[PDB]
Amino acid sequence: QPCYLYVIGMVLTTPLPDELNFRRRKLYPPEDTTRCFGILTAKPIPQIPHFPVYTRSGEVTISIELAASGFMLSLQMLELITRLHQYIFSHILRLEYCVLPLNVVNDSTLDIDFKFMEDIEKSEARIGIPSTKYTKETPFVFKLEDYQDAVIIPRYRNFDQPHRFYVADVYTDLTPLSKFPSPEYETFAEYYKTKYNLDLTNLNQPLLDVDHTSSRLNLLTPRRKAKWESLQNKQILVPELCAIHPIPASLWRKAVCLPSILYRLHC
RNA sequence: AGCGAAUUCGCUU
RNA sequence: AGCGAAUUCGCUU
Repeated sequence: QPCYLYVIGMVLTTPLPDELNFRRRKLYPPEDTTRCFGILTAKPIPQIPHFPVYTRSGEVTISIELAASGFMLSLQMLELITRLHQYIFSHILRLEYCVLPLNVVNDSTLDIDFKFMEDIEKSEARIGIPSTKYTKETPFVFKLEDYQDAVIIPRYRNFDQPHRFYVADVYTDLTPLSKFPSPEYETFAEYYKTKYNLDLTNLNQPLLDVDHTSSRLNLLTPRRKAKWESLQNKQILVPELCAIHPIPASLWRKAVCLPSILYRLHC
């Protein structure tokens, strides 16, 4: 049975106006990164008019366009794709035919990003992963490029249901020795040692300002829980204590649009 | 919001 | 005890 491949085109057609950017966020147009999402089906999708999803960066115009048709894929590849589909929905969005990542081939043309899919699996299988065994002899090294397009997860808590953040900002003028915002501790270093028995090997590293990855399911329409949402983004994280998720933030922002997009496609 | 914990209250004739 | 409902409190830096 032959396959159809669609590109979910995303373009930030109306960026958020400054007078609505209350949380003072940087705006990330999807068209600035080549990697994106696509749909693999066994039957065609009828022509569907361009429509808006309303995201944190503003209004993004969605278009479904055919990339490829009449090809076959091996059992193995179909299996892999099926796994990543499920991964995207269960593990990234946490929800309850195939969505898959596209990218440009070395030459403008979008195709199935197999290498990325294999990288995710490798990461998940704990294959090809750098050390997190930091000591005085082999200390944590902060690399600014690894915290550009990053989603991060504090390792040291919530083993069951890890919370996820975009790096909102890198505070180059803070370090683990900076003063802690709560009186009961003098520094970040003291906090994590006291609260979690975590040692730090790099005391000059920047700290991170975060912004929680959303959960807002329906983006087809525009715009206790008050105390939390407040405090939530006031958190400041230490790089050495946080994992970088194998999914880049650029793609994560596109992924949270999927449920609205698939909802619209089912009509 | 979520996960915990306590307190008060409502239902059976 | 079970099922509801409200009130107070605790956790993330």
